[PDB]
Amino acid sequence: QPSTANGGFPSVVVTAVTATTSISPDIESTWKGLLAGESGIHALEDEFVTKWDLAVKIGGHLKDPVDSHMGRLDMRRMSYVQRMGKLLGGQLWESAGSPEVDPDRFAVVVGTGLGGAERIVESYDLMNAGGPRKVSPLAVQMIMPNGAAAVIGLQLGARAGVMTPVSACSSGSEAIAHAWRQIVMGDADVAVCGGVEGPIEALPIAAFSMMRAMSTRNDEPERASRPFDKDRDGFVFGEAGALMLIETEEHAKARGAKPLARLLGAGITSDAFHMVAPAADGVRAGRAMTRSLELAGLSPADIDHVNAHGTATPIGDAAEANAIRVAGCDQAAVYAPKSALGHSIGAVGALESVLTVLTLRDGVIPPTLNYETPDPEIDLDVVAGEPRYGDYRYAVNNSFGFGGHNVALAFGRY
Amino acid sequence: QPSTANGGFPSVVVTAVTATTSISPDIESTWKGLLAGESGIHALEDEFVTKWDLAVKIGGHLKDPVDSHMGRLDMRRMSYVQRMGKLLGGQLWESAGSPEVDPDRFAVVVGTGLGGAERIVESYDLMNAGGPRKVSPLAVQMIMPNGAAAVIGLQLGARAGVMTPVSACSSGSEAIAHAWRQIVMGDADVAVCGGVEGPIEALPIAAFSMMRAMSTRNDEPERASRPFDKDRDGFVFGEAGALMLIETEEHAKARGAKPLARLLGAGITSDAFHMVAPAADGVRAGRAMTRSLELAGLSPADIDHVNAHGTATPIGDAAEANAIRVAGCDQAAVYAPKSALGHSIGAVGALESVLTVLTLRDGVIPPTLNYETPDPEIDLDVVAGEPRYGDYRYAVNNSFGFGGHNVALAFGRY
Ligand SMILES: CCCCS(=O)(=O)Nc1ccc2cnn(C)c2c1
Ligand SMILES: CCCCS(=O)(=O)Nc1ccc2cnn(C)c2c1
Ligand SMILES: CCCCS(=O)(=O)Nc1ccc2cnn(C)c2c1
Ligand SMILES: CCCCS(=O)(=O)Nc1ccc2cnn(C)c2c1
Ligand code: NA
Ligand code: NA
Repeated sequence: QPSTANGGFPSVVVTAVTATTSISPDIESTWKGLLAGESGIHALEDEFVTKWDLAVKIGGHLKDPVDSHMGRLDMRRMSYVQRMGKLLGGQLWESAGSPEVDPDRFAVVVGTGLGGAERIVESYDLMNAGGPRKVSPLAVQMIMPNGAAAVIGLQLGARAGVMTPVSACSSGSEAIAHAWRQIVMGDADVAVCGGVEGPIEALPIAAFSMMRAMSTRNDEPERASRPFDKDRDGFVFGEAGALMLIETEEHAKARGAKPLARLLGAGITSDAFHMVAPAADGVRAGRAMTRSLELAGLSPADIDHVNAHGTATPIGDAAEANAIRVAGCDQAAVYAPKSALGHSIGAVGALESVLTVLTLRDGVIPPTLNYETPDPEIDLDVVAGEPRYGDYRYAVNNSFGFGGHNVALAFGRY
Repeated sequence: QPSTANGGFPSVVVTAVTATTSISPDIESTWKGLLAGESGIHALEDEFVTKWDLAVKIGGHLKDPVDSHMGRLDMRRMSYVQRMGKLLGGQLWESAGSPEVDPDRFAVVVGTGLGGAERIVESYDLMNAGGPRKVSPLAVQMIMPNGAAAVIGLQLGARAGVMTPVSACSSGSEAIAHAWRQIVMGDADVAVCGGVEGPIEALPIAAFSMMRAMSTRNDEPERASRPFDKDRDGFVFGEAGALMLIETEEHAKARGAKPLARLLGAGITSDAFHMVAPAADGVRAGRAMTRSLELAGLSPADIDHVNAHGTATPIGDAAEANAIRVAGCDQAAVYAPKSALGHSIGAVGALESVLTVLTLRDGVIPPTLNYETPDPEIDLDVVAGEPRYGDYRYAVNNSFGFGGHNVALAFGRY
């Protein structure tokens, strides 16, 4: 039975990371800010908040808006998530040293929650106002949810597959999972993978608010996202996109790339429980963690750190606490980055995967913000107060998305 | 190096199929109609054709509309593709004998091109008319493109993963590819997989028409879709959804299920060439065919039949002819079912995969409709005139989607 530990799978390393967040457009600055206890969450200044009198008046816009980097041409030719993908793709390749790779061994896998949806409404409006010939010949390629991955694959020249998994909050982690599979099954030697997501606007707020899924602690925005805290009251939107470069250890060594961490295994399960609520017992979500360990060749006692999904909904954090216990990982040091960065849906699993890599690289876990009165019914070792420096050898990143999609990624220190 | 032929991968069989098409809601009736030379393509009767004076006035609506099976509750709770998924999921399970399987070894993988997009506009309109609290608490789960797969996973109780690949025209084949991977990597023993897609309306017609991708032969609708014909002038929409049940041969034998065919291997590559045009040289698309043979353990001389992607665009059919030659499969008997069934985007690769299974089961290939003056620059062995009965041992189904996504599925006679 093949595993990374027993050599049945090739060794796969993470060699570059990039992200744009509510704290910073630079991932190393985001990381420094997280360690300093900074939050990206603010009072929403946009006109649409007062226009609709939204119950939610907080969130984290990108520190550096994607379109401050987009000229007239890109604003014409691409949907928002495509522009974010193009921006992150070029940043990642530069960060990797702009390597010359074999396009036929190079894959792209980028998840997203929705796609180029603003272009659906625009095309609708243009046709209503001017007839069918006022729809752009570019409408299809901007609207299609595979569009961001296709843009990145075309930009970087990836000819070993361009894939787009859609699984809501787990999309960006699932993308990394499928990129790992594409390499270990022999279809590729190198892959760009992660997730992109659109911005905060009034309709997204209304849609998730009507599930009671979002915090309404508007008077103290940086205090609103409280994963595992007794007084949590839902998640906070925090915009992001994130990509990483993974490749076989042999491929990295042959080009002089220095690994930041190892990607050891990936588990994908499903709850088949409810269309938006996670299963209370945490069993299938814990099984995704277990499966990632089976493929890595690890036991639960090896897991020093869990980067929680931790959205700060009442039911979600309780389900995840059961999942971590089910997987035998409840002695691990737990971090919930949505406490500081908010929830970026289809990007967030990729962002948190990057954070897990940086935790392993630097031997430090940032504080979970707002963890002040731990929920009495949840007993996890949540890092809080200030960063915890420790000997983290292996870690699991959790993403448990709406729809019941469970993805666990097992990483190791390089 | 593992292959199906050398036992490195478990044997995987197809045990049930279901589909709704422009010819019939019953896949066996669709098959009989194809063999009889029937077309699902008709003059569009809908009011929107005259309202917009669309250049395209032809297409194939489902013979039996999905919503003639949907009551008030389903019309309230689900997007269109979710309703189609629920309908096909229940039909497939009944067709399979309603087996009791282990939910923890049971996966669902259903592709789609777009998702619950009509619910985006509706939620937009409701909020414009009544404020944020007039958005349904069900809006998120109806809109999210993973919604159809989640509905099916919840309906049938699949807890070994629920996945949604998005790759335009290749989505439904890519779903079958990923379901095969989930089984051969050991994550599941049984999987429901395929693709669903929305209906023909005015905006979809306008969007694809403005690329010049669609036929405008309105005076003879059944003659308009002409894959590989000298006088082809683009594709024709033909609505569909399709699912198949795959499982390990051992799992099928243990429950008395009779296989219809074997699923032997799957290849996924990408062009990285253009956002909507396929690469003229056909090289990466041919490589997807080759990769499916490598994983199956077949050589090109084994391939008796290719179920072409064959959309009947000028550039697409020419690129595919090069791909088939690149893969060494140009002695295979070729069928282009879009000649009769039209193009159903995210469903069509799954539909054509079902047709490939039926070709192998019954030893017959239906006639490619409208193949009357073969394009002098394309030299393939296109089945035409009447069905060709032959000794088809192995076959490849091609799907080459907008964005440059190439999926080839290798099937064998059981
Ligand atoms: C962190 C915020 C996430 C908001 S969302 O989940 O509703 N995705 C999203 C995706 C695409 C677009 C286009 N415009 N808009 C507004 C979009 C929004
Ligand atoms: C521009 C239109 C925004 C559509 S929305 O306001 O309803 N938000 C939204 C809804 C569902 C999903 C699933 N994934 N993701 C990211 C989603 C986002
Ligand atoms: C065979 C026709 C395919 C049309 S399409 O590619 O534009 N998919 C599509 C998907 C969802 C919806 C919801 N409403 N509508 C109209 C939809 C259409
Ligand atoms: C209800 C809104 C329809 C949006 S549309 O008219 O522009 N058609 C459309 C456009 C792009 C894609 C990609 N996959 N698929 C299926 C697509 C379909
Ligand atoms: Na996490
Ligand atoms: Na085909």
